[PDB]
Amino acid sequence: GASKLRAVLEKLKLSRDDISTAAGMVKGVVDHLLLRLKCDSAFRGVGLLNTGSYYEHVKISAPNEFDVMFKLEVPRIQLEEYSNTRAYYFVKFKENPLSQFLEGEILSASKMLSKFRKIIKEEINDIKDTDVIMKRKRGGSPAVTLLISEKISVDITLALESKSSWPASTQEGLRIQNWLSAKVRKQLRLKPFYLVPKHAKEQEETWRLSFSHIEKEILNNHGKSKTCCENKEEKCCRKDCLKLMKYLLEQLKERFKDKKHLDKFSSYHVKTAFFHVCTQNPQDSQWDRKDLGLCFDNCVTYFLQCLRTEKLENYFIPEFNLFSSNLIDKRSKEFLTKQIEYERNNEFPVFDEF
Ligand SMILES: CCCc1cc(=O)n2nc(NCc3ccc(-c4ccccc4)cc3F)nc2[nH]1
Ligand SMILES: [Zn+2]
Repeated sequence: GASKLRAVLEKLKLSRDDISTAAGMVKGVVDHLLLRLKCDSAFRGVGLLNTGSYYEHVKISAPNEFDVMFKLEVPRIQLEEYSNTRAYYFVKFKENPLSQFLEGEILSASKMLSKFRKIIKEEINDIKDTDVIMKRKRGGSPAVTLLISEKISVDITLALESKSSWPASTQEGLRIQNWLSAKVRKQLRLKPFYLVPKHAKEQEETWRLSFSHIEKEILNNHGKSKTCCENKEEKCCRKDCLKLMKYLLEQLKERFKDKKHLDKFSSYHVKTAFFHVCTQNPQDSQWDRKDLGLCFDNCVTYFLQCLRTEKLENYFIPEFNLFSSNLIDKRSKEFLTKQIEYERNNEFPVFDEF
């Protein structure tokens, strides 16, 4: 069965790596906004999350849709946790450039994003070489969506950056000690964390934590051995299993994009289940590349068990249950259980389907 999966992976790589003018088109527009954004005192410190890497794709079944995050450092920062949600917070301070955005003691995501959209909206008309249209309609993150030419789309997200220790709700998260080491966990938790505009139970001016940089760093240094995937004897399939599970959710969502059943699920859920499995199976010997079909099945099985038991702890905030009844209702989880269980029983037709 691992042969059919490797074909799916090979076709995904082929569309990732093919020659495309799109990256320069996005980079051309993106570097314009960064220059213009910096002219404003409130956004003087804005910059790309991972500098050099604009080419981030949430959807791997659509290489035309891009996703860049603009970070903005906020020092002297102080957080208040909203409604015991463990993940949504108010931003308070201790002269700061974001003072035009306050409402009392609380930084207003509403006002900050409005100026953020305003600056971008003007700068993209000053680009008359290409027709760049700004998609509107409210939603905190992604703050804005641009359509460059036709069929090129960029989601721009603004994230606060804090160079302080992580919020107390992350104390028992990132449980990577027996997999990546306590030494690595110290190093990662020394890194900054980020805050993006988000509302629980989608209105309060709340921000949700984001550790995209931590996930990216782990994926590129991912074995218990330091030489994992550096030689022939130490080739693992951790990345392949994550790609296949992200692709499986996307394709099923496309299959039922006219329904509403999978609208509540996102890459967050499959990414979270995968990292839990890596914590369960910390040995490189449990992710051998020849065992790709068995390892992918184990990842699928864990996700189904999460669906049935309605328990998917956030990897960084263990008290946050992404599959709680309030967040996703039993009907949606039972539906996704039926589709995934069907797919596995028939060697996953959905990968071929779209
Ligand atoms: C490495 C594992 C995947 C991962 C990457 C990453 O970058 N992050 N960043 C946070 N931040 C905390 C957090 C984020 C989203 C939600 C959420 C999501 C949907 C609905 C409601 C709530 C809840 C939360 F507690 N979690 C993660 N997981
Ligand atoms: Zn590896």
